[PDB]
Amino acid sequence: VTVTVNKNPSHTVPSTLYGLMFEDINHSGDGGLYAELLQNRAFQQVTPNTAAALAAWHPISNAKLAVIQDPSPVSNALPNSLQFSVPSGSSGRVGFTNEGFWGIKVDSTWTYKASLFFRFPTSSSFSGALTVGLQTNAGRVLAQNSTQIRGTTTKWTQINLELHPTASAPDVSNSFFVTIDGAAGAGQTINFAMFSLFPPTFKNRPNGLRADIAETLAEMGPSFFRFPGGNNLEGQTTATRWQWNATVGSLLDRPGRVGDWGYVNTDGLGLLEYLQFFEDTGMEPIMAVWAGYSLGGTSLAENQLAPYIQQAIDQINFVIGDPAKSAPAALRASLGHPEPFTLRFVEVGNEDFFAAGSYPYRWHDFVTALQAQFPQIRFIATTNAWNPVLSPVPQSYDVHVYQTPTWFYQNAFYYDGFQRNGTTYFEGEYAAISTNANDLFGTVADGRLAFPTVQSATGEAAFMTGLERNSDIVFAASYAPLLQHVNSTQWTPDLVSYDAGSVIKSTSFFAQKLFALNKGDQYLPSTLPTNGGTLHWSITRASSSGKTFIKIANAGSSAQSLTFQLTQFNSVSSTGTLQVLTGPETASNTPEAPQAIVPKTSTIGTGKTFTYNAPAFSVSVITVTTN
Ligand SMILES: *[C@@H]1O[C@H](CO)[C@@H](O[C@@H]2O[C@H](CO)[C@@H](O[C@@H]3O[C@H](CO[C@H]4O[C@H](CO)[C@@H](O)[C@H](O[C@H]5O[C@H](CO)[C@@H](O)[C@H](O)[C@@H]5O)[C@@H]4O)[C@@H](O)[C@H](O[C@H]4O[C@H](CO)[C@@H](O)[C@H](O)[C@@H]4O)[C@@H]3O)[C@H](O)[C@H]2NC(C)=O)[C@H](O)[C@H]1NC(C)=O
Ligand SMILES: *[C@@H]1O[C@H](CO)[C@@H](O[C@@H]2O[C@H](CO)[C@@H](O[C@@H]3O[C@H](CO)[C@@H](O)[C@H](O[C@H]4O[C@H](CO)[C@@H](O)[C@H](O)[C@@H]4O[C@H]4O[C@H](CO)[C@@H](O)[C@H](O)[C@@H]4O)[C@@H]3O)[C@H](O)[C@H]2NC(C)=O)[C@H](O)[C@H]1NC(C)=O
Ligand SMILES: *[C@@H]1O[C@H](CO)[C@@H](O[C@@H]2O[C@H](CO)[C@@H](O)[C@H](O)[C@H]2NC(C)=O)[C@H](O)[C@H]1NC(C)=O
Ligand SMILES: *[C@@H]1O[C@H](CO)[C@@H](O[C@@H]2O[C@H](CO)[C@@H](O)[C@H](O)[C@H]2NC(C)=O)[C@H](O)[C@H]1NC(C)=O
Repeated sequence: VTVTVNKNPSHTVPSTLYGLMFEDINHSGDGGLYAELLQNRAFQQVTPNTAAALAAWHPISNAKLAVIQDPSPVSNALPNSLQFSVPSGSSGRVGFTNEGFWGIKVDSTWTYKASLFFRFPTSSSFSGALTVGLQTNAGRVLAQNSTQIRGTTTKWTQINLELHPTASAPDVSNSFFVTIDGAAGAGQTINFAMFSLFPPTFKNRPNGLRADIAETLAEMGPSFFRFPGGNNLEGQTTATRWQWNATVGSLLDRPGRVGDWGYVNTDGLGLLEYLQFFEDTGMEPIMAVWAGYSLGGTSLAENQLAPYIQQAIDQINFVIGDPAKSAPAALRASLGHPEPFTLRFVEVGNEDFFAAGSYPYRWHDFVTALQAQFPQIRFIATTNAWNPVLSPVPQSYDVHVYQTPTWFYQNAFYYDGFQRNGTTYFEGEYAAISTNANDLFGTVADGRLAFPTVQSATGEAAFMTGLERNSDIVFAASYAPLLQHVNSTQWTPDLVSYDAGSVIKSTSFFAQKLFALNKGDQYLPSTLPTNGGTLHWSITRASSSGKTFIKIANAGSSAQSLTFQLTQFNSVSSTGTLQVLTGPETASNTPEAPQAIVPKTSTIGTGKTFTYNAPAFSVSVITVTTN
């Protein structure tokens, strides 16, 4: 096919076109991006005196363990404690382990920070060392540190000890441990609370993020980060919704919450940790506020909304307000960040198309209040576009789609026929999830993708060429979900996967990275792809340099050739770069073969006329200079 490139751009490509979508799903927060290594670290939101309350914790030797509603808790936000007892007649190390989130990576080049709170509930004559450390799951110590404690310590007391492993471990089958000498400790009971173990963090931020995952997200070149959900914003009930203020301040004051994916969230990954990560990566937020609906189907009545509207104002003031003018902004300053963070976009709810009978009044009352407080913020509606009809008129809508790979190439013209009437569109969740059009949310045996494939990435890439062509009205787009702990999965496929030690970059991750890192600020019209065809492209240009990015998706099973005609330009470079992602249709990166499918980069001859043979199932980027 001949592709003629117009020398005259038609529109500016928004800085926000490509970004990330985050909620805590598949242990993407706790167990994932958040660097904490201990699972169930503070017994949050579990029932005392049950096996489930002891999840992740195990005795060493003859230790007796129980999670209690402490009569004197470390904080009222953390009402549960681990009650540890050593039987009479004991000797040798006695204590307990935490298995982590399906393991702990033990690396000799890392310093770890361990901490805990303890008290003796009944004063005793105990005198001895409290040892903390890392061990193999077979019981051999890889790192330890200790401090002397006394049974007269009846007040809650924090222990802080660094760890330096004697060796990296051969695998991630390791645990954190706490022990005392069982002879010195025979007959003792100690209450513990608020444990923590951190590795080094991204940008050395206190309470920060896991380095390999954070670096992988930054590798993609995202411009925005949509958070904190997604379904995990909503709660099952009003009482279980995400609340910003429960996520800020000391970990001693963060109660945690049951999220929407079967597990407790610590809320250690809280609003300030999110915002610091944005600052550290150059991303800007698309921040959601809770909007009076939760996933059990209850909408708050209109006459109940006012306190929740104020909570959303408070959330936004934490991000951007002048510290002198509100308590939430003063709080941000008190926590070390007096400057406002960037915030241009706020999303009102999540997927309110499921609660469209109430969204008109919820949207009206939230946005009337929030826009008057923040005239400069753009508010994004979450119902289906234009049905129901909202007041005030939304400036933006968030569109979500989960579909087959084929649907994505077939629907690359989704936005071409939309009106240009001032509305912009955020494709806030999309992914090709299954080959079974009639059971998209089913099992792997019925066509669900366990991991992205070449097929799914290439169909997505064809749809993304349409997002980019239509970027006069499409301002932002993010794949979902972003992250997956391969040992605790609630949804597939996911963009980036990991276990306790390593990261897997999917086929779809490479398509996202190829699009985001090779994106100009000018859109150059070209011959249109066939509407419904397998072969699609989009051309952009960097105004400052003339770097010109030709992105090509062949989402079908046969090779196709393209003859590029750039004769309208004054000059085109004699060489260009080529980046190609391709492989078998159903190939994936997996924990067993994590680099099965990776892009290949080369240099090729170009000029005002050149030809490219696009392999079956490929995503390609050709970069030339034009003027
Ligand atoms: C920018 O441009 C867009 C596109 O033109 C404008 O979008 C239109 O907005 C109006 C509201 O302002 C929508 O009107 C409502 O239409 C429904 C009937 O919907 C059905 O028929 C429509 C054709 O008339 C059709 O477009 C619809 O298709 C959509 O939904 C289906 C799936 O549902 C989907 O398959 C399509 O892809 C579309 O997503 C649909 O089949 C009607 O019932 C409404 O009437 C109620 O509301 C009015 C006003 O309050 C009231 O007077 C009535 O009494 C009644 O209570 C209403 O007329 C129209 O659907 C939108 N079109 C599309 C294509 O989305 C948009 O308004 C522009 N914005 C700006 C800022 O100018
Ligand atoms: C995150 O922030 C949200 C707000 O955005 C917090 O949620 C709000 O929490 C408050 C406090 O729980 C709550 O206000 C109460 O509503 C109660 C239920 O209606 C009222 O009974 C209660 O009034 C009593 O307490 C006030 C002090 O809080 C008094 O000043 C008032 O006179 C009442 O006093 C009676 O009761 C108290 C015991 O509560 C007793 O000591 C007195 O002697 C007297 O008998 C409050 O007004 C809001 O309704 C919540 N709002 C929303 C939107 O959820 C949330 O708790 C924060 N999370 C964290 C972790 O801090
Ligand atoms: C045991 O933990 C303590 C406390 O973290 C470690 O001491 C710190 O060591 C660092 C590195 O030298 C110093 O910068 C701090 O000033 C020390 N703090 C205190 C309170 O002493 C100690 O190194 C650890 N020991 C082992 C064997 O890991
Ligand atoms: C976490 O998931 C990983 C990846 O699936 C598991 O490791 C695989 O385990 C199977 C069965 O033991 C082996 O046949 C594979 O070769 C393993 N793959 C890799 C890449 O190591 C791991 O066992 C899981 N961890 C837990 C604790 O369940």
